Amino acid sequence: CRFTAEGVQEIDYKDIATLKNYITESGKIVPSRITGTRAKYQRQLARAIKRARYLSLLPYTDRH
Amino acid sequence: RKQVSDGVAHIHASFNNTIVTITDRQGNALGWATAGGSGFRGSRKSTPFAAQVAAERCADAVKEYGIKNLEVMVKGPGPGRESTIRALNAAGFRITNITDVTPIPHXGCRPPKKRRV
Amino acid sequence: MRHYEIVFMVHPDQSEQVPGMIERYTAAITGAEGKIHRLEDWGRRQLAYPINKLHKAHYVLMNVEAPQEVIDELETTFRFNDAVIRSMVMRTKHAVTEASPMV
Amino acid sequence: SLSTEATAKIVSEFGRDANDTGSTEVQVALLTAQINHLQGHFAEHKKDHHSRRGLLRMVSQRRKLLDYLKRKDVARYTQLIERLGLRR
Amino acid sequence: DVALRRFKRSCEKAGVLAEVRRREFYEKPTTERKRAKASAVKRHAKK
RNA sequence: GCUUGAGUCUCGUAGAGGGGGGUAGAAUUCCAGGUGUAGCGGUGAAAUGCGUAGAGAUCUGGAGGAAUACCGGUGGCGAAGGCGGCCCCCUGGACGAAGACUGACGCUCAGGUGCGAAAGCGUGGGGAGCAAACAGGAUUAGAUACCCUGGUAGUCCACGCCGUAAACGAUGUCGACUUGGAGGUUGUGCCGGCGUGGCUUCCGGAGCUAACGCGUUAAGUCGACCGCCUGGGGAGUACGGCCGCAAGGUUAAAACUCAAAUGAAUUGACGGGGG
Ligand SMILES: CN[C@@H]1[C@@H](O[C@H]2O[C@H](CO)[C@@H](N)[C@H](O)[C@H]2O)O[C@H]2C[C@@H](N)[C@@H](O[C@H]3[C@H](O)[C@@H](O)[C@H](N)C[C@@H]3N)O[C@@H]2[C@@H]1O
Ligand SMILES: [K+]
Ligand SMILES: [K+]
Ligand SMILES: [K+]
Ligand SMILES: [K+]
Ligand SMILES: [K+]
Ligand SMILES: [K+]
Ligand SMILES: [K+]
Ligand SMILES: [Mg+2]
Ligand SMILES: [Mg+2]
Ligand SMILES: [Mg+2]
Ligand SMILES: [Mg+2]
Ligand SMILES: [Mg+2]
Ligand SMILES: [Mg+2]
Ligand SMILES: [Mg+2]
Ligand SMILES: [Mg+2]
Ligand SMILES: [Mg+2]
Ligand SMILES: [Mg+2]
Ligand SMILES: [Mg+2]
Ligand SMILES: [Mg+2]
Ligand SMILES: [Mg+2]
Ligand SMILES: [Mg+2]
Ligand SMILES: [Mg+2]
Ligand SMILES: [Mg+2]
Repeated sequence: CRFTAEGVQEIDYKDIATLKNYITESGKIVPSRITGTRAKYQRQLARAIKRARYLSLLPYTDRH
Repeated sequence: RKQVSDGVAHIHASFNNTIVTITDRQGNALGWATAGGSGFRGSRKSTPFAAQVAAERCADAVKEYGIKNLEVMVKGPGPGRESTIRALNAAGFRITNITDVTPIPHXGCRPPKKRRV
Repeated sequence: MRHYEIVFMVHPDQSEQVPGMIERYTAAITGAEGKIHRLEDWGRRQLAYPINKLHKAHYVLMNVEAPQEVIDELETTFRFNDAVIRSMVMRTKHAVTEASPMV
Repeated sequence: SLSTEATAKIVSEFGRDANDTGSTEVQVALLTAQINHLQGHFAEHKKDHHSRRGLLRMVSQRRKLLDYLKRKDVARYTQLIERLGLRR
Repeated sequence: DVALRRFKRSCEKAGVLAEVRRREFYEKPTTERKRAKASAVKRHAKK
């Protein structure tokens, strides 16, 4: 888990370059079992991505 | 009648049938064929072969328009997903891009009840 | 007084009204004994998907400390301002003063 | 819940000190403060049953503390219920 | 054929046809939880 | 009196806990328009159905309801029922660290009271999708079914009612004690290790168990209090009472009848179970 390894407090919805690593080409949130993210950070990540999607900083889907 | 050069093949690959519609990139249809209208009913209609023949008959329908480039939009779970694209390449269209456009609800509506066969 | 992070997205046509919007909104905050801990005009960005046919919008980020009342009032301002296509108000635990990942 | 400042005010009024947070009088005053505060919440939110279960625990705890205080020291009980405006 | 094999693999990656098959019919929540528990116990028996 | 049970305070942590309000994107349906032309749809196969009055397909715009893909997990939270996009507002509980404080304030609980899935009921809304009833098409010896095409209540919202479920861990609550191993989740101390809490899984020892199994989350060893059982059927029925708008719920017999009914496990045989 990158986030534990950097002592990250909360994942930022604004940090798009980070968040892009945890979404697929389709825009789907990648499972923690693939990425090795800790459960606590996977939940923060999911929330951050959902916030970023609302603000149209990330796509919901590859075919908008 | 008029020329286009670059259109879009829409493959509606259902479990029961394959509809192939070639449009321009504005989505205006030029021609179409179906496995069901290609001499296949029942079991045979829902096969990759019947979908291939539909792809060929659709290519015949759009030959007047003189299309060379197709973007392929594949929609649905059916047998005619792959066979239709191979047949379009074999008809001498250049396949520029293959997108899956299968509609997925992000939840959406309650589906029909399970069949007790 | 609570800490809030406000992002609002302005219609790209009204990009020239954004300096005016910022000074109006920040005055409404500081008028009621609030504090602007951070303001960042990100400018016009490509939207990840279309909103009301717009493929771009002008983003502003504000981290504010304010009474709940004026933030409720600023939310009503966003709703009725036709230029503001989308907004998000979020509570933060503490004041955020540092540069965003955008800058 | 009760704010840090509201809590500390009640501890001052009802304790023998700022440290005297454990006193039955303080506990009853703190529970009374929040019971009274939550009446406004449940006026608006009549179907917040989950929160109301927490309110009814506050009510039950206060009753048990008052009954303790009554049997230990009736005069302290009498003073307390007067200050807080409780029936019993 | 490279680009078609690439499209095929991209669809398997995204799990499109698994998603369509799942959504063809309604699964009661009881049935969903029952199969989730079955998948958990199977994955554990793998270990 | 005491502080060890039980509470209070201080700082912090995780969480689909609850109530209210807002909003987003995907999709279905519908409406309108463009392109286009003979099919579509459906099945085991069909047919009903839809389509030249132009469907289906495809594109554009619009309307509306409902649900929130991925994340997602023997993951989390909640007394249980249950709770899942995002945002705000109001709000309940749990847990940890270190310390202070109260001083047995506790445990259990008949009656009582509250909460209580789904269906159902009342009034007023809403209605996309789904779908009891219903209709038609099949299938069949028949087919009041399974399958298909439709489709109303209902599912959704507000408020009120109902009070039941295999409401299950088929395991009442509280406390104490009794070898281990491997995980998950969530705190925390110290220096990637080493500890120490909460919650939660799998396996297993003693012990227990009819056996199956349970096994520090006990079905072990004990204590407190409550609930409940006393052969099968008749019957959770009748009658009466209470409750309910009703549907019904709840409390709850008897005659009569049988010599069984039952649990677990064993050997076969059998399966339109598997290999
Ligand atoms: C470890 N606790 C478990 C319990 O969990 C339940 O109670 C706990 C509280 O004590 C809860 N925390 C938990 O959420 C809840 O599920 O459920 C019981 C159910 C019971 N039929 C048996 O299962 C066995 C099966 O009967 C058997 O067929 C299977 N092979 C193995 C199972 N263990 O033993 C388990 C076991 O005792
Ligand atoms: K607006
Ligand atoms: K009692
Ligand atoms: K209906
Ligand atoms: K045995
Ligand atoms: K007890
Ligand atoms: K009891
Ligand atoms: K008898
Ligand atoms: Mg169907
Ligand atoms: Mg909370
Ligand atoms: Mg729990
Ligand atoms: Mg009772
Ligand atoms: Mg209901
Ligand atoms: Mg109704
Ligand atoms: Mg239907
Ligand atoms: Mg039907
Ligand atoms: Mg019962
Ligand atoms: Mg249940
Ligand atoms: Mg269960
Ligand atoms: Mg029971
Ligand atoms: Mg065991
Ligand atoms: Mg036993
Ligand atoms: Mg009865
Ligand atoms: Mg009766």
